[PDB]
Amino acid sequence: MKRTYQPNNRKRAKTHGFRARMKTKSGRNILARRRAKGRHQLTVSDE
Amino acid sequence: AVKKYKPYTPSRRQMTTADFSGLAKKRPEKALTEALPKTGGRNNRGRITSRFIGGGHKRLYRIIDFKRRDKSGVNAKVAAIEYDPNRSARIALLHYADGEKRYILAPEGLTVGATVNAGPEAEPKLGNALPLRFVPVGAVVHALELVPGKGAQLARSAGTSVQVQGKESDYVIVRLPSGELRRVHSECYATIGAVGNAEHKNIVLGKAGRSRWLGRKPHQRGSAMNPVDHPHGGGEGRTGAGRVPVTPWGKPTKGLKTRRKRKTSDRFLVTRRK
RNA sequence: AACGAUAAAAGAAGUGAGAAUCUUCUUCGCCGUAAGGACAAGGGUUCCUGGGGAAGGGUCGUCCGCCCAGGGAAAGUCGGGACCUAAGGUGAGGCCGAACGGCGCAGCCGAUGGACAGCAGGUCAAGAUUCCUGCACCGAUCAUGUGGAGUGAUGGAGGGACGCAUUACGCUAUCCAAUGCCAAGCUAUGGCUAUGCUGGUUGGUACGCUCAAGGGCGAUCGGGUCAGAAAAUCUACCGGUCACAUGCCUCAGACGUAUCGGGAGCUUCCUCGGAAGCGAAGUUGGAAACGCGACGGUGCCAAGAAAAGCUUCUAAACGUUGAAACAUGAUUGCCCGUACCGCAAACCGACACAGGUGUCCGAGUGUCAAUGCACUAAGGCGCGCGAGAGAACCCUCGUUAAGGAACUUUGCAAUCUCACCCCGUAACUUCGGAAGAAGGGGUCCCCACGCUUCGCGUGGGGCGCAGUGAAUAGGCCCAGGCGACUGUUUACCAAAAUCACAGCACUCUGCCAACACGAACAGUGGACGUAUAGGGUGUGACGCCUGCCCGGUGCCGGAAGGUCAAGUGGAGCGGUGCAAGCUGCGAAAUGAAGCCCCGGUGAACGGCGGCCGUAACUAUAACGGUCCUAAGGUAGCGAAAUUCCUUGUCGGGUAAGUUCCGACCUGCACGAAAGGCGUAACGAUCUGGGCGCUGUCUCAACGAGGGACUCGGUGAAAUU
RNA sequence: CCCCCGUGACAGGGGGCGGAGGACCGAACCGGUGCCUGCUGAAACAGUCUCGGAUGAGUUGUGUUUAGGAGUGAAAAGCU
RNA sequence: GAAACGAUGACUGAAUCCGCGCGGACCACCGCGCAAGGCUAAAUACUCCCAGUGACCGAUAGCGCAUAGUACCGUGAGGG
Ligand SMILES: [Mg+2]
Ligand SMILES: [Mg+2]
Ligand SMILES: [Mg+2]
Ligand SMILES: [Mg+2]
Ligand SMILES: [Mg+2]
Ligand SMILES: [Mg+2]
Ligand SMILES: [Mg+2]
Ligand SMILES: [Mg+2]
Ligand SMILES: [Mg+2]
Ligand SMILES: [Mg+2]
Ligand SMILES: [Mg+2]
Ligand SMILES: [Mg+2]
Ligand SMILES: [Mg+2]
Ligand SMILES: [Mg+2]
Ligand SMILES: [Mg+2]
Ligand SMILES: [Mg+2]
Ligand SMILES: [Mg+2]
Ligand SMILES: [Mg+2]
Ligand SMILES: [Mg+2]
Ligand SMILES: [Mg+2]
Ligand SMILES: [Mg+2]
Ligand SMILES: [Mg+2]
Ligand SMILES: [Mg+2]
Ligand SMILES: [Mg+2]
Ligand SMILES: [Mg+2]
Ligand SMILES: [Mg+2]
Ligand SMILES: [Mg+2]
Ligand SMILES: [Mg+2]
Ligand SMILES: [Mg+2]
Ligand SMILES: [Mg+2]
Ligand SMILES: [Mg+2]
Ligand SMILES: [Mg+2]
Ligand SMILES: [Mg+2]
Ligand SMILES: [Mg+2]
Ligand SMILES: [Mg+2]
Ligand SMILES: [Mg+2]
Ligand SMILES: [Mg+2]
Ligand SMILES: [Mg+2]
Ligand SMILES: [Mg+2]
Ligand SMILES: [Mg+2]
Ligand SMILES: [Mg+2]
Ligand SMILES: [Mg+2]
Ligand SMILES: [Mg+2]
Ligand SMILES: [Mg+2]
Ligand SMILES: [Mg+2]
Ligand SMILES: [Mg+2]
Ligand SMILES: [Mg+2]
Ligand SMILES: [Mg+2]
Ligand SMILES: [Mg+2]
Ligand SMILES: [Mg+2]
Ligand SMILES: [Mg+2]
Ligand SMILES: [Mg+2]
Ligand SMILES: [Mg+2]
Ligand SMILES: [Mg+2]
Ligand SMILES: [Mg+2]
Ligand SMILES: [Mg+2]
Repeated sequence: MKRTYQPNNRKRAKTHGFRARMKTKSGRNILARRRAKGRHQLTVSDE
Repeated sequence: AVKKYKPYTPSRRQMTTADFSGLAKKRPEKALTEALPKTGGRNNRGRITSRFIGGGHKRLYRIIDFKRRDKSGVNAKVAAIEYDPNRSARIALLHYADGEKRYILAPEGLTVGATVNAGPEAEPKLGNALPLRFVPVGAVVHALELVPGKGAQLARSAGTSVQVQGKESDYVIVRLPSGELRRVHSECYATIGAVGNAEHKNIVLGKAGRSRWLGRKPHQRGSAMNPVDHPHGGGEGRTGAGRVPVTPWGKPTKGLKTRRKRKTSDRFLVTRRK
């Protein structure tokens, strides 16, 4: 049957993207929080 | 008056349709058709607000002018009577010797090819746009505005009449289709006559579908819902309320007045609607 | 245990340390509106070449979608951008808000849409509307000529500009036929010796007085300021005028000619088999699109985007011996996308998983038609364990004496029925229907005759058990309950009598409407709607109807009075100081809405009921009916989806009937929009009965296939 | 719509023609009725057979909006 | 609470030297005080980073890491 994850480049970028995350204080707060954890993958646009 | 249908499908007996044989078969004016997108009854925060709206045929808007003061003095002729989807009334096209084309609500009787004149100096015949005071008493009229030049806000849906009870102060006593009596500034324009279509009240929808074609999503009985959903929800069967008839939000329906208690307009209402 | 669909394999040959698994050959089998082909989304080197073999592969591998290396992807014309706007997202100014922030006109972003110049071929081991060949096209800049006075925006107008169903005429893609044309060779096994057999049979471009259906069509003058902010040869009005049949215009496509390709194959060389060279024919007849002519015709109501490019007109402007416009020539041509998988082993499903994934293409024969069914072409594949056995038992199937629902909770299951033609067809009804009701017949081959052909009718003849000869392919009826109906629902135990529904009623709402989302005097929905509209509530086609009770409660209305908070008013009481004074508490009268109270209100919430007497041991099946709260059941219905007593009582059907039907009325505990009683029709609803048919059964057999068993290979699990 | 037949106060009725429909049989597609299989599955919901819808209240792609006492819901406390 | 005092949201709003504000209702007296105008280092907090030390740990310990926020899981936040 049709499963949850149904890949869509533009979806992913527009939703979990760097521009997206920067558009809001809470997403900015993710960015900083992640940087802090030392993630290789700051954000989806890093893939 | 209305088109009927032999019962060749079950939902085709009761069904009826309007009489279009008097509508000049024309596409609306390219210079007068606007784009009307729909709304689910959703507002700029995205929430359903107006409840049970959706679907239905695609609609273009046809710009109308109600305040005819733009073209007062000069007169036009009736070019045609076309169909408008967003109004109960049929509408009609105007060709001025002036050269401009306009759209005005189309009153009961008024035939194609007639001429019509807006502005204070105009006869009490069908279609003329007169200030209220210049209207002979007891006349039958519609398209009444509530402020001079603001535009017709009263008597617009099919087959509706306003009957001037008669002059007074600066103002004129007016009879509203609800049966309510109102005071209206005599400087306000109006247009002579009953509204038209008029047989509109008699058409029969017939099949669920028709509701949907008119963009009306099905309407949900509270009693079917659940406690969590709505006051009338719950119980172990078909149930009768178990409390006063009440809206989703809890305020009493059936009998509870709602018009705001302290309001400016009140000293212009001479008799309540009844 | 299992090795992931029961579509299927066999031999030879090669390779190799090793082969059931790799390679080649010959066959066999399976898909063929697909299991073939082409896009999109997604994936990311998985493509090609050469090598490799630890692990990955449910066995094995010498192989691979795995591992290593190197190659491979080419665009002015296809798609995106340098153009356009939709929903939506944004958004200086501007409107709101403890903060972060929420809105928000123009403008702007935003394809899933508008716009827009290139076709036919060839070929890498791997690219192709990109490269190569052949001939076109587009804008831009310049030069030479035709120049010889206009160019026309950031504003105007035209235009772009749009629905559903149905349908006439012409054509193409494309497929069929043939003693048309062309090419090849053969004679099989009894015959054929070609009139047999196999294969092929025109794509682009240009021109052409050839053919051509269909499709597009007003012109001009003048007037009116007031319309387009203004302007205006443009647009819209009004008026005048112009030979209706049409011509004016276009040419899908056809024919012809010429030319550029392609073309069955032929040849030659040769290196687990490719390289180059060459090249025949082009018919007549028929079918035919959802494609093209096309923005066609007709009918319908629910009434079917925007903006730019485009055409037209002025404003301003610079010009008016270089203005547009044209012709030829040269020049120029950005950015990203193109490999490969792409109904799947390469995407989503932890897997090389029986699932899921949007669009286009999708041949032939047979069949009323078809994207159905059978077989098949092209193409693709035999599903990455195998071999034997031929027990129980299990799954999926074939048939089954006599009987035929005796099975069972229930005909659950399985059978019977099955397409097309003709004949024929009930109660009942809203006159549409029920209806394919029911039921009966026909169906194949040859020949002649007739007719409108692919075909059919008629007659006669023929063969078999049987002629929709195989596959696709309704079992029917009688009678209840519920819901009118098509629809909808619990992803993953309920599809229904649930919900929705058209119709009906009550009520609110006069527009900054009620109502609703909101930090909010923002903004928004309602609605660019206006009481024939909008919200909320209940009922649920249709028909006949929809009774009694306003005491309690809730709503609408009333008002003498009793009322009631802050406050207004402080009579009066105390504190302190020697005192002017400062100061603690504080009574009347007055004082809003609201409650008390009066009336109204049921398609408002609701109510329409307690009960009187029996022979004997502190007691069971049965009883006829008077009637307290505001009232105490009008119709219709009743042992009911409602009945405790209960298998009520009678009748029906049955050999026998706790179920079903009808009637009865003693309704524990029906009843009128929480609708009452009916109702044709509709139902994967529920219930009872019948006909037919059957392994459901008496009662099980025989058969088949897939497991289970045996051998070689890989080898889990819950539990303990 | 075109011809034809009927006049008790009567719609009607026949023929041509037209091509309507929450019409019908049925594939794609959408759906899940019933039985069996499956139940350490081929699969964390399926398979074969059977069945419902199949011009509509239809199915579907893309872009986008709505959310946690909140959304959304032809209403199952379903779905998020 | 007998509720002083500061503090503002609403309404209202005086004296400037014999004047003003306090001293826990309130008055007298006795005491302390110069509101409505601004800046100010030092002692104090913390520890990403650096150095020294340790009756701290030595590979299941010690940071999650003898290094990695990687592999891996999740649409994501996030986990690891
Ligand atoms: Mg309703
Ligand atoms: Mg419910
Ligand atoms: Mg509640
Ligand atoms: Mg309730
Ligand atoms: Mg085994
Ligand atoms: Mg296998
Ligand atoms: Mg096998
Ligand atoms: Mg050898
Ligand atoms: Mg094999
Ligand atoms: Mg060989
Ligand atoms: Mg395929
Ligand atoms: Mg790529
Ligand atoms: Mg292996
Ligand atoms: Mg080797
Ligand atoms: Mg490969
Ligand atoms: Mg080129
Ligand atoms: Mg915004
Ligand atoms: Mg696009
Ligand atoms: Mg193009
Ligand atoms: Mg383009
Ligand atoms: Mg045709
Ligand atoms: Mg052809
Ligand atoms: Mg022949
Ligand atoms: Mg012979
Ligand atoms: Mg623009
Ligand atoms: Mg490719
Ligand atoms: Mg899985
Ligand atoms: Mg496999
Ligand atoms: Mg698969
Ligand atoms: Mg086809
Ligand atoms: Mg076929
Ligand atoms: Mg088939
Ligand atoms: Mg083949
Ligand atoms: Mg393949
Ligand atoms: Mg038998
Ligand atoms: Mg027998
Ligand atoms: Mg029986
Ligand atoms: Mg059955
Ligand atoms: Mg009949
Ligand atoms: Mg029959
Ligand atoms: Mg015989
Ligand atoms: Mg026979
Ligand atoms: Mg069958
Ligand atoms: Mg139903
Ligand atoms: Mg149904
Ligand atoms: Mg379920
Ligand atoms: Mg079910
Ligand atoms: Mg009062
Ligand atoms: Mg009996
Ligand atoms: Mg009975
Ligand atoms: Mg009912
Ligand atoms: Mg073994
Ligand atoms: Mg239908
Ligand atoms: Mg469903
Ligand atoms: Mg104070
Ligand atoms: Mg150790």
